[PDB]
Amino acid sequence: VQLVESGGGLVQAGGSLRLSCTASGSTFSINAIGWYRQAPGEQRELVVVDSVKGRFTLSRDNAKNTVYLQMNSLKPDDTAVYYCNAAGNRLYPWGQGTLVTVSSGGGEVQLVESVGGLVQAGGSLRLSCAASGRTFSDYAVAWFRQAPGKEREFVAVITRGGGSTVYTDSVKGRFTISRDDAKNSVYLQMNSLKPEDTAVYYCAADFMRSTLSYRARAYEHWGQGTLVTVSS
Repeated sequence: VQLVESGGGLVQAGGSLRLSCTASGSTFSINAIGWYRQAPGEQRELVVVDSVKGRFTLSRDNAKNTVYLQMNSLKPDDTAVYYCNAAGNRLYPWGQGTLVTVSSGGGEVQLVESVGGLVQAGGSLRLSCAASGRTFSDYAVAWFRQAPGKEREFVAVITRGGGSTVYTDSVKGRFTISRDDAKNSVYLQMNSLKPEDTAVYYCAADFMRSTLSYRARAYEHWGQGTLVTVSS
């Protein structure tokens, strides 16, 4: 038996994914299969349209020996490595799995992020963020990001007046945060892009003067999210 799971990705909360599983090989591989979910830093558990969800749907295409999990109204809780196997029958050999990462911002002003991009490693890229409802001068503005199969992390922040900037260690040489209060925006210049930089980036703002915080929980205002993809 050669199980292969497919079709995972990095998506936003509220979004949707369809996972597929092709049972193959030189033995029977009966198609009464199910899905298993291993949350990062925990052991595999089972999920099946069964486990307390009006949101997932198990479905089949016998012609293909494929099983399908349609996932709607995704929550950050559904982040995990996803695997098909028996769930009667038992214990086929597990396949590599497929990774599912459901990104989410923390937490008036309406922050809007520029589009981001698909860019090759060691390239550059420039994110921009703009408050639409209000004067952004007054706000401390941070960037957070959420990469595949990781926790949401602090990237960078700039204070009102721009005289204080702080970067997470993994970025110190590469990204620069800055602002043009005249254009009502903040910018993240991203240099020497690397696989680790692929994530959903989030702009976030808070009114200060207070101590300069690096927790998402400290920031009332949050962009929708913008996707950065580094290839090579």
